[PDB]
Order: sequence, then structure tokens, then C-alpha cells
Amino acid sequence: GPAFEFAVAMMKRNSSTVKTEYGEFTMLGIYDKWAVLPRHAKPGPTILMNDQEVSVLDAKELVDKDGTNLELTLLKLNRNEKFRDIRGFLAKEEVEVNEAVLAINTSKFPNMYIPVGQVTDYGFLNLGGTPTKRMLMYNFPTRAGQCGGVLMSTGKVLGIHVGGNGHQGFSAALLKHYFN
Repeated sequence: GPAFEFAVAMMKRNSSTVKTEYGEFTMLGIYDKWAVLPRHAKPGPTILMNDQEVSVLDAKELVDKDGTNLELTLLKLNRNEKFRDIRGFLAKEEVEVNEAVLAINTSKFPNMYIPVGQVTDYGFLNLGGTPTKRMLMYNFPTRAGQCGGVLMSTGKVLGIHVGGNGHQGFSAALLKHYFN
């Protein structure tokens, strides 16, 4: 039900596909010139966004207070076009929901909309040797690789998909306080 329509509305205006040396990723524009990618995308000063080149003015790999990884890279795009401001839709705290949608939007998985259901706070994972905090889990009984993605419920952007293991998938929590 309503998570889907919400997801689509967000992806329609604020999602893009980004290609770096480490693959192809859903990116999520948040406000102004600021977007979020998974940290493992490792964007350089020029990204490919919808297969065109875009200059990156500033990058921020997020860590918590302890400098523990959060697996999110904020990037500031050299564009005059502003993203629709979806800061008001980001999770403030509450990140365990019964009905979530994962939305992947890449050149390989265009407009993929999965009802993943219940979202559980995991906390720590070891992502490729890096301790990472504020991880979310959900059932995702399939492939997909590191394609990014946007985890959403009705009225709330929850997370950025960092991958899965054939049964579960995982998101980095995308908190309101990250953007101011």
C-alpha cells in the first residue's frame, strides 16, 4: 500500500544513477546541491550522473562522534539546479517500521520497487573490514550487489541500501540531523 506511492514520488524527482570506478549506484538528492551515495561508491571529483559528467564541489564521508563509519557519502554538485528539499521526510530517530519499500534506480535495475516489509535496527556491521554503525536490516531474498537504493516507508526516507547476502539486505540510516 502507501509506501510505494511515497517511494515513487521521492524517486521521481530526487533519485539518479551514478557510475564510479566501484560500480553503479542509486544516488539520492536531499536539498540544494547536496546528494547522498553509499560510501563504497568512492566518488571522485567528477561523477557520472544519468551517464553525463558532473563536477563534485565538496565531499563528506560521514562518521559518528567516535569517528566510527556510517557508510554514507554526502556530495555537493556543481549544478544551478536545486534538488527538491526532502530533509523534512528523513528519519528523525524512528527507524523500525513494519512496511518498507526498497527503491533501486540504476541503468541495470531501473525503477525497481521491492516491498521488503519489516525493518530492524542492526547497529554494527563489518562492511568489507570497516566497523559501521546505525545499520538497518530487511528481508531481501535475492542478489543485487552494490546498486545503492532508497529504503522508505510512508512519509519517511529511512536509509541507503549498502547491499545484501542473498537473504537480507542492509541500509545505512539516513538521519535528519546529518544535513543540519
